[PDB]
Amino acid sequence: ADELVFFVNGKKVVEKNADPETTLLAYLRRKLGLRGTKLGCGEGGCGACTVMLSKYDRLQDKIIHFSANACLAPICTLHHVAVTTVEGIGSTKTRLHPVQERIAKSHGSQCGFCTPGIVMSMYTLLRNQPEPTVEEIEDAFQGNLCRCTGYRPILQGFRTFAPSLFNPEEFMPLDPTQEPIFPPELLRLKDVPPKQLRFEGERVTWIQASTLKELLDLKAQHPEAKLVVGNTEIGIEMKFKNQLFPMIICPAWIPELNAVEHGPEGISFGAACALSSVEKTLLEAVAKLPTQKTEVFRGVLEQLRWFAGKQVKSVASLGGNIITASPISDLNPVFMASGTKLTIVSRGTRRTVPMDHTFFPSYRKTLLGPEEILLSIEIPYSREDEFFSAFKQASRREDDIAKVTCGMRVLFQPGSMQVKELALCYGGMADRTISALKTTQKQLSKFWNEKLLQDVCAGLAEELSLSPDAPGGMIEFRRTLTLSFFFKFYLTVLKKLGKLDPTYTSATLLFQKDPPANIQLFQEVPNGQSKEDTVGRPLPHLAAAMQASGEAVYCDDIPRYENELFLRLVTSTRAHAKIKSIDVSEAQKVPGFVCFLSADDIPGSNETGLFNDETVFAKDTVTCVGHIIGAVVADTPEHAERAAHVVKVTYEDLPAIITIEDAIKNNSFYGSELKIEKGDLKKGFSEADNVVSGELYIGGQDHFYLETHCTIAIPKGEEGEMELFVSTQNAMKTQSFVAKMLGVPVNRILVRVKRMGGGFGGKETRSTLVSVAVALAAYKTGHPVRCMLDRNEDMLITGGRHPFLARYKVGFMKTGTIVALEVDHYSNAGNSRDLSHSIMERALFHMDNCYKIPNIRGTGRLCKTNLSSNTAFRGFGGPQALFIAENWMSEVAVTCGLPAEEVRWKNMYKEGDLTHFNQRLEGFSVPRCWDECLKSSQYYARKSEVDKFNKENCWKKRGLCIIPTKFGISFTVPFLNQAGALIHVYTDGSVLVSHGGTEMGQGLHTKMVQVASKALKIPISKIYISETSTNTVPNSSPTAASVSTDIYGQAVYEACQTILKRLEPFKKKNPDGSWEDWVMAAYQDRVSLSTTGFYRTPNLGYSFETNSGNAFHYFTYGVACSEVEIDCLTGDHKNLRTDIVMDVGSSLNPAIDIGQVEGAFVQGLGLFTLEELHYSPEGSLHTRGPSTYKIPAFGSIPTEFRVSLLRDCPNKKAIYASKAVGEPPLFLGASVFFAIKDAIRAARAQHTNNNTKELFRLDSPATPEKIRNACVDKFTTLCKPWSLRV
Amino acid sequence: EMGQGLHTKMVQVASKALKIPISKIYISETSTNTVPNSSPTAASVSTDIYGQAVYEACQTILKRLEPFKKKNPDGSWEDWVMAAYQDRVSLSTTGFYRT
Amino acid sequence: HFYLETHCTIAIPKGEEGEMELFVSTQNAMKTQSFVAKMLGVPVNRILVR
Amino acid sequence: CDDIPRYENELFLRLVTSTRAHAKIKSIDVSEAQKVPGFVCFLSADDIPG
Ligand SMILES: Cc1cc2nc3c(=O)[nH]c(=O)nc-3n(C[C@H](O)[C@H](O)[C@H](O)COP(=O)(O)OP(=O)(O)OC[C@H]3O[C@@H](n4cnc5c(N)ncnc54)[C@H](O)[C@@H]3O)c2cc1C
Ligand SMILES: Nc1nc2c(c(=O)[nH]1)N[C@H]1C(S)=C(S)[C@@H](COP(=O)(O)O)O[C@H]1N2
Ligand SMILES: O=C(O)c1ccccc1O
Ligand code: MOS
Ligand code: MOS
Ligand code: FES
Ligand code: FES
Ligand SMILES: [Ca+2]
Repeated sequence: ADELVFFVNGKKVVEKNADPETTLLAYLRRKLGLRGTKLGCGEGGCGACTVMLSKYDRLQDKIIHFSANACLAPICTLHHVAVTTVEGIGSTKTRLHPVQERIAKSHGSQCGFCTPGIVMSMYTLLRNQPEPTVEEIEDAFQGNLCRCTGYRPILQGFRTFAPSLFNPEEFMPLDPTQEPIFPPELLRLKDVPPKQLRFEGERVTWIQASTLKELLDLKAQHPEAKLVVGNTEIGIEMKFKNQLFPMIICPAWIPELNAVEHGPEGISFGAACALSSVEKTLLEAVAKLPTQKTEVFRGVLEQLRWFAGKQVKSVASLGGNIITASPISDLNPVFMASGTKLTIVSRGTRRTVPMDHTFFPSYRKTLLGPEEILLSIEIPYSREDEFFSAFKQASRREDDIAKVTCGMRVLFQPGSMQVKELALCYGGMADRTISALKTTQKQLSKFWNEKLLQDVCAGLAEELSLSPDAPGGMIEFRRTLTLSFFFKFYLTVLKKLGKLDPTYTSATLLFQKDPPANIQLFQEVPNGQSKEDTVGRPLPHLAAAMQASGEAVYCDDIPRYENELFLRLVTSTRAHAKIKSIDVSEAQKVPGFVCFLSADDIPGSNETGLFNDETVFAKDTVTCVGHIIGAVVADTPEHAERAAHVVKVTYEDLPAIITIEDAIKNNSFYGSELKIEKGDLKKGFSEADNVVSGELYIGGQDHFYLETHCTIAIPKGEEGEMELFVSTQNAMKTQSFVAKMLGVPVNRILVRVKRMGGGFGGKETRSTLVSVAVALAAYKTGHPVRCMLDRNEDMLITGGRHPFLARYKVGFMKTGTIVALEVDHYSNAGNSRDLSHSIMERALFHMDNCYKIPNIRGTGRLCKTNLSSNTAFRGFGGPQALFIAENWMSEVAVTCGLPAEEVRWKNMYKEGDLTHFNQRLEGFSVPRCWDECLKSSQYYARKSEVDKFNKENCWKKRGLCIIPTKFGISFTVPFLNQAGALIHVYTDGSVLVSHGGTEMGQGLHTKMVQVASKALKIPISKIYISETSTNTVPNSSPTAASVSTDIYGQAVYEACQTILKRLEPFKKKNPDGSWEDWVMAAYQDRVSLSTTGFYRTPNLGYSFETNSGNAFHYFTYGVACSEVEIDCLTGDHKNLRTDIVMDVGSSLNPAIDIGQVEGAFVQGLGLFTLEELHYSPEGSLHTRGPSTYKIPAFGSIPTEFRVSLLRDCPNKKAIYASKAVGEPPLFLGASVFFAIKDAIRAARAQHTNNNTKELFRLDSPATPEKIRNACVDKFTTLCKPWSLRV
Repeated sequence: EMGQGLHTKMVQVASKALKIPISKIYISETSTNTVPNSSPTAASVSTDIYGQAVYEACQTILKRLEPFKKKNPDGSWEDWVMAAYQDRVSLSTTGFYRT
Repeated sequence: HFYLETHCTIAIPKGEEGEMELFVSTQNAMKTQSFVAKMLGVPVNRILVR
Repeated sequence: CDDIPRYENELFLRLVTSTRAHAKIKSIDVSEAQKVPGFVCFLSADDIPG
């Protein structure tokens, strides 16, 4: 093998034994020790692994810079390429780069795991355009996801490159002259002609071909050899589909495969040209050539706008997309509809054919022979009388897989409306790209008119049929899209042939962004407050700079010991079955295999889980797909994964219960019914003028913390001692569960948590699934062992939010006043209890939202099913119950024919009222939040503008909704409301604070340092918090229920008071001395400078049996108004504007609190409108990665996004008058859901029927499928019994 | 610990003070983030001074557990400890001594 | 002295805020901590000696 | 201490000490040291940050 030579951050790397299977991400992290680049998914959709690549382009005679996903970039494609990672642009140890400084100071980093990738996407943009436009800045992040921030701060801080939370005037200006130079050595090497290279790995041989002749000789000798250019398809096939291609040929260096030629018929691109290059060339052509010649080009560009992100488009080749031949390719339908010419060659042969329906004969195949390669593609200029359109509709606009995608072309006889040629090609409607030939052939010679529209729609409905078992489901929606896209094409062509009814015009408009507008309002601190007292000030997260530089250490970033091994979980592939046998004979053959662990290897107990109803490793039976059966330990992660894949388990299926309906039918529940009942329901229903009954469903949610679960376990070899580094919110339970499994006392186990790259409740208990397995491996082998879950394992195994089904009945007066309410809740709990009971209790505690209901009955049942156990997720049952409440409230308004805001206001609690669980509402600020939100959002004025828009538009509608929320603060299990701290003041006066809480991005340590600095009256610079550990603060409650600031704040405060009391005698003797003087005097006088602090929330204890006692210490409140615009023909929608007013008492840190409000709101927006998990009828999760599970993207947030923290609202019940903010704002994301529902009502009034009191059901999430299907019209109708009783 | 058996003696002291077997007590290591500003282990006084500091920390634990012992006199150390935890009483304390 | 185990130290730099964790054969973790902090020019609270 | 496993990237230090009871250090030449396989660096007073 030849040496692979490339550069990383300006340093030369010579790899003498490059393995073709090694990705750049693995190489950076495991060989170069550069851990700033992260693994977030391994499938190209999160951007956490983003790096910049720079090379000398021989064809352009210039150095080019572009971004790429290190998780998919083979190092074997990087010969003579210069890589720049986050570490290469700046650091806190030298100096931060402006991109790093701004994202940190703008509050654009919370947990920090996505920060390096976003920093690199932004950095790459600036290296290409030092003064980008706002649009270029937003587009730079099509391929980057953040789960914490809600995106607003990242964009607002970066907008600077185009009281207040940050000051742009302080920012260091960008100076391009100070950027690292391209490696001089690489610039010299450019003067040496390319030579063919060969790399040999453990399983694969890679040939880098330098010339076209070499490529053709290689393909003639090895027809099976797999070509790889960008690796964005092959990398997925290798990693996720268990494919192994022993020989790969990379033809990327070949001039002919990279040539661009402008011919008389069109523009030709070599097959290796990156999509970003195609995009640039076509944009240039569209700007220079007449509109009539660029119809096809604009179609290609419209698809490229929504094709992955910058990282993928910069490496993905044209040839790769065409030859991969995926049924959902967004480009093949366009190339097929336009008859794009393909030049195909093999040694000694060359032919050119226009792409047509025959080019794709069957699933993933094309008409190329085994020895042939695609050389170039010529995209045609459009002719006179020829028009083209391309459309794509997915689950999320940005970086998503098409549900239906198409290319449509029509050629008319000269100057007429008479069809000469017509081509309608679709992706997503079959196992290959297809053309609706039967349908289009019938229109040849017909004229473009209403009858043609009807005939084509009827034809498409018949020809593009979908059987009920079609892969991907969404049968009705997909068929509706095929007709809807044709309708858009039809109207667009009429416009181009030309007037369209003005109310129809917007149906022809391509998606357009409106400029962003963001405002944050909060309260300034008192005039006389000391500059060193930072409580109330917008201090950035203390680790934000290190997060932006890639220096912040997350679990897997901790270096491995030389003898450290890797663990891979072996999980069930059946929902419910007996395990008959396990065969490890094949796994034992994989190189580096160490051992297979199972239940029999456990030295202590195999009984685990919060309620002791789970196994550590399955014994005799598996009860869900993903149920952990055992684990393989090996010398490398790849070897452990390969060995685990071949462990063969033989099963015998048992009857399974998957759904809530299955559980109810089978009486499959955990425990008995939970219930809260107040008043007289029968009397209430008798009094009611109206009564509405219904059923509602809300789907689950995957946490999608950017850092998945991970544990490192270090066995000491003495007395059973073990030290573990874990990404968990619950070190205490990690510690006791590990000790229980090992059969040793809890005092032998040390758990340390530095920080988590997100938790969101998902790491409150389920992190032990991994911790305990890794601990067993360390115990059995005597070696350190680690495991970080891949995203697909994480989504499958670890549980998520509980789906809820509700059956309700509400009685109300004609005025809208509620007089009775019954709601029966059912949650899908999965295969163990875990936190399901407490979650249902919190759901019952919030079924009132902010409304007084005199007679009310709510019940709850936990469904026991053969699915992974669901758990805590930000909101913990509250969002589900609050959603159900707002759904019936929205129906009361509709039924009464009254404005929704009036009906909500008149039902709202008042100061001093009692809730349905009889707790008094003291300091009830919803009314102020409501009136202020109505005013600042200009709700009334906009309501009329929305109505006007709906009158003027037939196929687009707007919706507006304002909703309130209240969230009870405290753990509903009394004993968890306790908190400890430990503080030491060293002899130099520096202070080390330790407390029971953990940092997961919410800024808890930052707030505790702010609190300690105010209490001690010393600068925050003298205080430090390093980590959370069980040997500093024991028996800690999980960092949850949004109360960490409240309780650890008090514990830290109390520890500081003790320190002050001890120092007082020294301060009195030397009043003019310094803190350092007093500390040293205390030390010399032998006064201890170490103390604990503790806090117990008072007066808590509610009983469901007596419906009495305080469930919560106080409530956090807020109101949100959101406006949306839906596309009635596709299901897509824009979040136009959202205004939030939140009561967080006297904020300890308005930057962090506004960040929590925005982040929580966006996660709620995701829950209610974008995020959906799909499972087979047998209980197997289909959606296991960002490609199929769509969380909010940069482009998903409200365009105008305003957040205000309520002024003059101190909360006497918590530290420094503040209020909990973690979870309360999430439900406000439902304001988007109800604005969408309002818009759908307008669309139904327009095309469905005139029943203005109709109550149509809309379950959550309101995805494009649900939105489109609810917009009933002539198209949904197109996509019988012998007798009917009269 | 440098071989002189200081941790052994401290476990013996803590066991006598708490009136529980030494098997329930453990000392893993010495660290600056658990006990700060320590004098060097020297002058032959470690047993004397850390013995007192350990003794005092044990007294504080006993005082916190006393209400639970009085409520359930026939219970076990484990019962009292869990009752204290469930009642949100801290089971962590410092101890200190000055000759 | 002829202690059978001679002097020994392992120093682990964390890469964050000057933090360092040291495993040391010493009777004086306090002075080890402050002397390391003094040489590095960082506050004593950044140094952990075990 | 030395029984604690080494990290995969853990390096080793060897002190360079005076061979004279009392003298001026005129110069230090590490050119031969730099040739030893595995050499990473020579550290001296000017490398101290604090
Ligand atoms: C996060 C993500 C998002 C994506 N988004 C989209 C999307 O929105 N729409 C869409 O359609 N696709 C999408 N893709 C798919 C993928 O990026 C494209 O199919 C890409 O264009 C393939 O190019 P490549 O160079 O990376 O292919 P590779 O993976 O390198 O090769 C792909 C296949 O093409 C063959 N091949 C390559 N070049 C030639 C040639 N010259 N002659 C003959 N055979 C050849 C290879 O042998 C292999 O079978 C996405 C992928 C990821 C990872
Ligand atoms: N950035 C970030 N913010 C977050 C989370 C997170 O994992 N990352 N977890 C949320 C959840 S589920 C909770 S309960 C609270 C917990 O922290 P707190 O009690 O300090 O507010 O933070 C919320 N905000
Ligand atoms: O929110 C709660 O009420 C709660 C109760 C018990 C455990 C975890 C929790 O979040
Ligand atoms: O209470 Mo959060 O960890 S769901
Ligand atoms: O006092 Mo002993 O350490 S000489
Ligand atoms: S880890 Fe590479 S895109 Fe997510
Ligand atoms: S700050 Fe972006 S994922 Fe946490
Ligand atoms: Ca559960």
